[PDB]
Amino acid sequence: MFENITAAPADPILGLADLFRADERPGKINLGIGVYKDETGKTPVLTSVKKAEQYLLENETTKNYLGIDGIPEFGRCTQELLFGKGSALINDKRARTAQTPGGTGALRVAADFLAKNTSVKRVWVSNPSWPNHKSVFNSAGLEVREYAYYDAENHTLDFDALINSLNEAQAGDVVLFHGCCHNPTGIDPTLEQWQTLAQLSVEKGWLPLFDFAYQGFARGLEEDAEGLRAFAAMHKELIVASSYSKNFGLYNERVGACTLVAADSETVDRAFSQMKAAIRANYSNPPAHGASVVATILSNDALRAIWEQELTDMRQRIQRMRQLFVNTLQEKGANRDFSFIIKQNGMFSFSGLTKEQVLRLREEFGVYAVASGRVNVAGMTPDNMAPLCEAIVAVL
Amino acid sequence: MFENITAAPADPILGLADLFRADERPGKINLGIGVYKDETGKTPVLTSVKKAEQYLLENETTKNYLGIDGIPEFGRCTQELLFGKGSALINDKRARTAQTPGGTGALRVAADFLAKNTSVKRVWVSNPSWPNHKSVFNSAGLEVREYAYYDAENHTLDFDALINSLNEAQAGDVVLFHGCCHNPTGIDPTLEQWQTLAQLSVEKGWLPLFDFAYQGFARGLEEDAEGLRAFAAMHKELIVASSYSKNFGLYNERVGACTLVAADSETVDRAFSQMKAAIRANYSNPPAHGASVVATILSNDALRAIWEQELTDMRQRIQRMRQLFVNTLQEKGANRDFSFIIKQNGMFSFSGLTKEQVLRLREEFGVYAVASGRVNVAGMTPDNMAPLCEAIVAVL
Ligand SMILES: Cc1ncc(COP(=O)(O)O)c(CN[C@@](C)(CCC(=O)O)C(=O)O)c1O
Ligand SMILES: Cc1ncc(COP(=O)(O)O)c(CN[C@@](C)(CCC(=O)O)C(=O)O)c1O
Repeated sequence: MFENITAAPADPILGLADLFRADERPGKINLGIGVYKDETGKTPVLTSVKKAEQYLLENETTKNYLGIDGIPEFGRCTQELLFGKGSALINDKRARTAQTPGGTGALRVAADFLAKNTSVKRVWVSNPSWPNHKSVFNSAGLEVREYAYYDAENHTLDFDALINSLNEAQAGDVVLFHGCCHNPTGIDPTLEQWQTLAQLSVEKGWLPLFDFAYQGFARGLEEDAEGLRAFAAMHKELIVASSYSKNFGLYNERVGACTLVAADSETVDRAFSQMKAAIRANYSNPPAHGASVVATILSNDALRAIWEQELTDMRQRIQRMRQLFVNTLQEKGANRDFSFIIKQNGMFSFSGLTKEQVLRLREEFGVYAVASGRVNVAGMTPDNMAPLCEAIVAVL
Repeated sequence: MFENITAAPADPILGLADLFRADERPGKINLGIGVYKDETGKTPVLTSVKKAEQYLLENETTKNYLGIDGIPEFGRCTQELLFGKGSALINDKRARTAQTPGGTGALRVAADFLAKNTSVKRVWVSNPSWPNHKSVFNSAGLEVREYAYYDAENHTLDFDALINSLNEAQAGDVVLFHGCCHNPTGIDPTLEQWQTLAQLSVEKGWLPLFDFAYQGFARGLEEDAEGLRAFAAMHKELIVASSYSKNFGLYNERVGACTLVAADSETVDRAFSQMKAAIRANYSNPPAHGASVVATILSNDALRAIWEQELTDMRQRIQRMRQLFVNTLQEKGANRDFSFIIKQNGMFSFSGLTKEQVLRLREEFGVYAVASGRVNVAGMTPDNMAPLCEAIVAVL
């Protein structure tokens, strides 16, 4: 029976990592997967995380199953981070949160939930977007449509085309938005643009679904949540899939959350019971460790202060590398203007290189980037910057 | 969009956990969820596990993403446990293993893998069986069929009814088998019966799917795999979803595995690529903490020896409670023979109690059991045995 199965292509992102770990030539540079790296080029575990883990090792007395929706405090801390400490959504108990295995897991439970319990048939995603978005929703049998987003000429948000392309999104359709640090463009809407979309969203009857995987990597925790909060004060219902993989450096512990928001407490609890049914038929209940670490840190004022400082340092090192990248490209003789890179948010910048050049950089200079031209700026260091820019210039 | 969602019914297993937690009676007894308890009534963290976690805390340098299929060593160690150190499936490289979030997760990925890449239409499940089996397969869009298994009169396995029931399973159909410690009956096939089923399976043309969540709780590690090893030596293709939740006491860390077996190395790798795709669209990659603990314990002989002794103590304490249970029931006035309980394997015992009785035990005496009459013997201790048996006799 397994003879008739046709092989699957390699993940355009996770695959690259294997092709890199395979390359034998010295000096290789990995600018693929969106994982943070410090000045020495390593992905260390945060100090606040090592501390939390020591606390858990000493105080855990059992590994007994968590409830289907995970750790209670985890859900509470998540909601404050997203909506704000005094939020009315929280005070009116209009939101329920389930701890999930990563942001991906949050996206999948939301998709399964929507497919099995609502009349949702279509999800609208930006073009371009994280490749895995279409796969997650299709996995639940949901049709995925794309809306315009990037002005590749001015390296900015094509707001006019975005509005026009979403004209066909009907009431009941789900529209996916990146909370901040759009992947892979790094271009986010301004608060004014968010407000416009929020209004348009309510009038058209869309079900907003926010993917929040980089909160704190744009400007700050609270600032990066402004777009979501503009919608939240405007809508009756919405879904938010968030991830702690990057802002806590907990990639492999799979820590995320799927937050459901309904018109009132009675409706959300009812709907949430069906979300739990969906989780139960998938992985039963969430992994404890990653989420325990996060709940511990967010709950302890002393630990939280350290974490917030570590997040700030990562954010600043990236912005620092953004400026150094543009300066070195000039220094090394680039005639093309890359100034636009300074205006992008997060780990990824859309370089504007053609799939051809991207392959030439790899098989010829040993530099790895995603075929879309997306480069992980957080992977750049003072030590590989020069060879990197020298490679790019040579392929321009 | 959420106004008309109908509330979902509570899980017949995980639901009780919340009821029990809420009950105010100081003398409540929990015999519901299949979780091990020591003589003190606690669900401790194994010593082998605690030591392994100390190693990790001390030596982990990064939390960087694992890889769709997880830790390689983990995959190698579970195949040896399942097939045997010098198995032909291993040497001939016919097997691929993906690390999954618990056995439940392993079941869902296998289900998704099958529904999206093959012609499989329905899955055959024992009657009775773990309630979640139907939910997991129906969620992936697969039709579920039940085959006879338990003789409620003689409290034994009705091999005649089992074989006659399965004669209706067409080729290409999937048939689910519990590796050992059948849930909820506790009655497993003899090697001879396994021998037959294996032969009948190849001839009938079924795709065997083994659920192995209790290896080591029946007779022993190697011994409990006999049934599986019998099918392995005969079939070209098979799937095994295993769990480390119980034999390692790592319930909430979600540690499981899904092993794919094909005719040759080329076919399995081709098929496994789609399984990785199914995973990527679900939770992307697996949680590292639990799987890491298992890998290091199974890899270190000094640690391994400790773990194996701990598993033996757990298996033996359960056996001692099983005997104590039957003896105490007669002493407290049981007007019936519960000897059949001694013949059951695993953590449970199919008591024979009706739903109305189980219902009465909870509300009238605060003794919690599953509505099917399934009782967790691993939850019985020398201290709660008396009150527990008195309650049962009273509703008899
Ligand atoms: C928009 C976006 N949404 C959801 C996720 C899911 O994150 P999770 O917590 O790992 O499940 C990621 C991770 N993006 C990478 C940084 C990680 C690798 C990947 O593709 O999953 C990236 O390279 O894009 C995203 O960029
Ligand atoms: C046959 C069987 N299969 C799969 C699983 C899944 O295990 P996982 O690794 O936790 O995903 C369980 C756990 N059964 C319980 C011991 C746990 C509660 C539950 O229903 O999941 C039980 O009480 O049956 C099983 O009994």
